[PDB]
Amino acid sequence: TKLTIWCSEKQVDILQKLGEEFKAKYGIPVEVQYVDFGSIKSKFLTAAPQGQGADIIVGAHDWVGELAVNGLIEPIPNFSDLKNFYDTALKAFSYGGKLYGVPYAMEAVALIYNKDYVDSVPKTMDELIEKAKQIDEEYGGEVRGFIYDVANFYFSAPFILGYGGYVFKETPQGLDVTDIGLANEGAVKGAKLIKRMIDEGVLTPGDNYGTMDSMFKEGLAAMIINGLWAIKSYKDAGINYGVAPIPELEPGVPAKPFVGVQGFMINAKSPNKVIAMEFLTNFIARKETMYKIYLADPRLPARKDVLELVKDNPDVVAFTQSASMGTPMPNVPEMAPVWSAMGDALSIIINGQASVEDALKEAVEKIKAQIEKGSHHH
Ligand SMILES: OC[C@H]1O[C@H](O[C@H]2[C@H](O)[C@@H](O)[C@@H](O[C@H]3[C@H](O)[C@@H](O)[C@@H](O[C@H]4[C@H](O)[C@@H](O)[C@@H](O)O[C@@H]4CO)O[C@@H]3CO)O[C@@H]2CO)[C@H](O)[C@@H](O)[C@@H]1O
Repeated sequence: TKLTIWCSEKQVDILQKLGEEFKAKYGIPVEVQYVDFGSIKSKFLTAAPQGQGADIIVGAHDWVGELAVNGLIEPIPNFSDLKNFYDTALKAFSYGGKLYGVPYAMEAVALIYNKDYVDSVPKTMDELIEKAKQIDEEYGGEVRGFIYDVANFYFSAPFILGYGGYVFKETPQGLDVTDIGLANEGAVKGAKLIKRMIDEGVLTPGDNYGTMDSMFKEGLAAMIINGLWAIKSYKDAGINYGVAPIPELEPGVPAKPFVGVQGFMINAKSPNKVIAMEFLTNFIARKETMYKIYLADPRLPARKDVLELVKDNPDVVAFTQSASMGTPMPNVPEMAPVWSAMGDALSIIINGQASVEDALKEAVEKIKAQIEKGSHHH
């Protein structure tokens, strides 16, 4: 009789502290295990059917459909505190008419900049590119003017979607997963802006999340694209940072980031589901508990009465502005192959191995082929 939780490095300390509180009040020990974020879903897909998955996992709402149709996460029954959560957060964790998690936070990326190098936020992507090149020259390559995880579709989406790409078409009958918008004229235009930044040398093909995040924390990157999950580490590193929406792609044409929702899901195969349900609906979901989570992991709260406490914080203001321009990630099982296909296309594009139009058409054909083959069933 023990509850086990898998989560990323950002939640481990606070969830272990809250787990000791739950042990004091209910008598049940809680063990929190770090698992790298990019492996949680894959490890759970192989472990849970074997009886070796955690009771509770913490992660992003795009996973919900794939996990639900494979029978691996438990629906959450209605409970009266749900009226206090934002509908956008509850819809993101809903699939097939059922709620499949308790959300704790919403998030989007934004432009994060180091005020020691950036005095005026660029208003357009053209101005950002010019400012990055000036920094690159001024400090002789010791400081990067602009860097981000370029070949990760999650981080490059604001440019693709902003110009009119889309993942699946919205219809009155739901998402049409045969109508994929990732190689339309808008997607091409957004992918060409990415290529232009490579060609002009402000990004490189080797740029990745770890080097971005490390360089910013060391004071050697002026401008990055990242989310609220990183800001505490940058405050703790003593960086004098600011946050703004991603600059418009052209005048009057905004970037359009994904919106994500982070949340708690229960393993349907757990022998401890009954206690896991109490933990989530009668302890984690409470206003006081959700505010403690915010203090340790300061993303946008999913409960309105907690957001109300922190709504004046300038980081909350800026990231709310970014998220307001965004679109929630789809959560249908068919999202699963999209990330790999688009990551491969972006790698090809930035390495000059194919034209933008060709690389995106190949990506869409590969996604269609995976959907047709039922790759999302395990
Ligand atoms: O096939 C490639 C990979 O595809 C899938 O990964 C997706 C995720 O499912 C998406 O949710 C998204 O991931 C974002 C994530 O939403 C966002 O929060 C952020 O993640 C933070 C994390 O919240 C934080 O706690 C800490 O751990 O830092 C993470 C950032 O390093 O950024 C993620 C993007 O990197 O997009 C990815 C695709 O990149 C699939 O689940 C994977 O298993 C698969 O490998």
